[PDB]
Amino acid sequence: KPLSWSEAFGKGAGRIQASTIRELLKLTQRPGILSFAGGLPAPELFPKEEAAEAAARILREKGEVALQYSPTEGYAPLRAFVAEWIGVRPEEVLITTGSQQALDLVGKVFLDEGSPVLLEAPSYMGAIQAFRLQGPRFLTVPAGEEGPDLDALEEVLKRERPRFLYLIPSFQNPTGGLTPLPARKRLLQMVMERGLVVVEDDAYRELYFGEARLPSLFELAREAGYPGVIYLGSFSKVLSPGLRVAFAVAHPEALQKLVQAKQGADLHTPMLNQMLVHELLKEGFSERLERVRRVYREKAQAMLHALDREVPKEVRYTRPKGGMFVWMELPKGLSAEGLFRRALEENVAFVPGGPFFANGGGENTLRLSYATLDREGIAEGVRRLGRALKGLLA
Amino acid sequence: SWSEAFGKGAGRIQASTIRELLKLTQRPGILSFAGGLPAPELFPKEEAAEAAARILREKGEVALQYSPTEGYAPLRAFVAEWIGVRPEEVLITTGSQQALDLVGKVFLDEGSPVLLEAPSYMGAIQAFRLQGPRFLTVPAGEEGPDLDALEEVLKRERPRFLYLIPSFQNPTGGLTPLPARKRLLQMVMERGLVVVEDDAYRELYFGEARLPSLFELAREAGYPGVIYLGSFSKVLSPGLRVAFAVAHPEALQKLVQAKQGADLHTPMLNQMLVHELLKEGFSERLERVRRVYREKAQAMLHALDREVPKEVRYTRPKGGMFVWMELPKGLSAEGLFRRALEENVAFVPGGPFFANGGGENTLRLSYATLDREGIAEGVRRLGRALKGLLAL
Ligand SMILES: *Cc1c(COP(=O)(O)O)cnc(C)c1O
Ligand SMILES: *Cc1c(COP(=O)(O)O)cnc(C)c1O
Repeated sequence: KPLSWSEAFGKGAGRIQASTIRELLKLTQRPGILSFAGGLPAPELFPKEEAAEAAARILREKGEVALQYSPTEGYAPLRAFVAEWIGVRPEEVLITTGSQQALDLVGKVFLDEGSPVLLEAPSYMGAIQAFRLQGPRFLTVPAGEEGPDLDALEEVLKRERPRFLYLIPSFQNPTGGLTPLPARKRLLQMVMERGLVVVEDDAYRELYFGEARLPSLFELAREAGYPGVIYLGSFSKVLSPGLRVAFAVAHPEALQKLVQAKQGADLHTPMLNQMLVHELLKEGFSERLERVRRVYREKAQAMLHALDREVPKEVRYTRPKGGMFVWMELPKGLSAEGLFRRALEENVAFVPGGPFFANGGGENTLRLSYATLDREGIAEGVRRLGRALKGLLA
Repeated sequence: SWSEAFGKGAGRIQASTIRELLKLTQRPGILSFAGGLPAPELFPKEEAAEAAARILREKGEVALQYSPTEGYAPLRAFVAEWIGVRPEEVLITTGSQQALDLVGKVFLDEGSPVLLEAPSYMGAIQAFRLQGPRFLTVPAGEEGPDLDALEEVLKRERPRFLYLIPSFQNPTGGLTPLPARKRLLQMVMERGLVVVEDDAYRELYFGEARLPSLFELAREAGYPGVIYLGSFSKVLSPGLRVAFAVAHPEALQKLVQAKQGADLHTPMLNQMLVHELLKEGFSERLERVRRVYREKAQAMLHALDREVPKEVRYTRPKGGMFVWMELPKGLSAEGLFRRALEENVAFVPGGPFFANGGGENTLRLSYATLDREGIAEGVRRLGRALKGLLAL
């Protein structure tokens, strides 16, 4: 008899529909529409010219390596560089095809159908999507400008032992929250206090607007002796998101598992991409970082000064200290889906908060990104938003 | 703490003969017949350095910026043109290795029955195993999968899908003749079954004509149950990790949705580079490889007919890049692996190629990396180690 795909599929097929966060992210990007949706890094920072140069030099001088199957752990020097950067040995670094893959790997080796997974609400759609594929039970705690609610977390931890906690300490997506050094130390003790695994996504490590970067769960934990933290770093927010080159740092025991999972995922991360990324960070990484901080800091200050003028104070909006997000909250009882369609009529866009909630929620919240627009688009965008934002209040 | 923290999937991934025993086949001076690496001589060094340098310069903003999962439109159209289908039916992945990971994730649940030959591509076993399926294997030979043993399985079991490599299967090199394909398709259409067709070796036939693909016989028949997998790893570069999946629209979406959770999208730099290199004289490039493997394969068999004892058999591949050897039952290929080192030569023991164990008296031989002398020299050392084993 005929083929009914809908039933030919397995269970996982239904745990990744992703059909509403696609139709809604599509309605935008039309004619003259300024958008604050999507997390596309600032394009002007892409190092074209020297990427072109490094790529040719690489393919021409070592083409029989960049084009040949390569080790799964990753390109040797790249690993050395990441180790020397983070502060660990090469054998503790696994190059991945973006943090998105590492997330997927993490889920494959840690989650089982029904398993307990702890993360924040809201959180990164990437982790949610990847994890959801393993049909776990999502345990959550709300997150605010001071990071995750550590108390709420204590009562959830005493009631159940989650396979691991997925945190985003530095400038969490989508709130843009920052977890203070104190909270981080408390959160570390709660973890060592129960031998729990912590997955630290530090994609925005270097996007701190302040005069310095607060240490990480990985650092704090490593300088204690505890190896239950898995550090996930990426180059998608400092170099290029398209190259798809990231890494995962962890204790050998777990590392081993990720490597074998990785292998079955795509054999290995493209070699060119790995060598390319290296040939750009071995030269002036410090000033490159320095150069990116200023760019986002600038767009941030601009995003805020415009929000303060056009946005009535009946609605709250975070004040980002790093990263590329502004988490907005409409008064209770009001919807973002409504604000969204009101906004499109004013030719502006954002992402309703809903999809950032593992178990659903944030019906009155929404995320705003300011990393892809101009100090004029930013401003022109906020004018329109707050305009529609004003048309919804009634 | 750690082991008491993982999950079922962590046990279905123990990478043994892949990232453990492959370090011994590396030392000082030992010719290796292990590992299926494509010939490096075919790699377009200068043409790629030019295309790449130009992509980063002229259109580097789309090359380095996040891209919609599916893939560089021009590459999908090119692939669509090549395979004989449309751009919307094509999905670009990070190597076929991924498509096998995306299929496992979409059709398999713990317990799910999957059918694939025994032996078959380790990559596929690995990709699937992670799901906890139940493997139904059918013996594979010079003519392909044992269709009788197969119909005898379709009469009891109903696999979520059948995984087959009709053209120069890894590791045997067997080639399924058109009639056998016609039969096989007749069997899955009669039962509305899914078939994942892996054509990594589509273009590597030493003859002068490629055989109709299961995707081709099917599309022509009207049946949409085939998911055609294709790669660029054996005809351009394996390290670029650029491949594709051609399937029915409704099955493609789920694969697309699965891919985003995997790596978001395939590096766009790589996709554009591949397209840049193939919009020009593809046919000639294909003939150059067809020649090199044909050329290396003839040298491989010759060295074998001149060195291997008669009490041991090996396949005579009509395409591909492998030669599958089988010692007389009872004799270990893993033991041989020890007398092979004494002789400074190596190969891949067959065990890992059997989804459900067994066949420990067989092993795979790859030659694509060696050249005329390595072939002859290695087959001479392998031929010697064999005499040792046949020396009781
Ligand atoms: C942008 C982002 C990443 C980067 O993902 P990649 O797959 O490495 O490109 C990872 N985590 C978070 C929270 C992000 O916002
Ligand atoms: C080489 C090969 C592939 C190609 O895998 P990639 O991920 O594209 O490098 C797929 N299937 C088989 C049987 C192969 O031998």
